[PDB]
Amino acid sequence: HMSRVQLALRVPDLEASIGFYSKLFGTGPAKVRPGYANFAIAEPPLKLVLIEGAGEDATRLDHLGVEVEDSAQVGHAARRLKESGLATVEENQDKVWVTGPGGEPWEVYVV
Ligand code: NI
Repeated sequence: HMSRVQLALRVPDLEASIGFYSKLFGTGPAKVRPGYANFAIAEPPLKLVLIEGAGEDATRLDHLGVEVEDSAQVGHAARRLKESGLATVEENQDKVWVTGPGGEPWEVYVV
């Protein structure tokens, strides 16, 4: 209906995490690859991405994002974000990246 947040977690155990999230949100993954899984959750509106970690023992934040409706929304956000003094990097618009002050990366992207 509108844009949704994208939470990408680096997880130590991809299979265990798929099963927990399937129970948390009541649905199975939309896509499953080696080392990668994703969920398109309708309520709460969310794109949850699970990325299999290499070394560490605990789940960490990999990146955050805002999944918008069409490519045109990406360009609108890109223009909005720049007029604000935020340093943006565009991929070609299909994706814009900005980084928060503590280093957390955000992508605004069309799916
Ligand atoms: Ni992503």
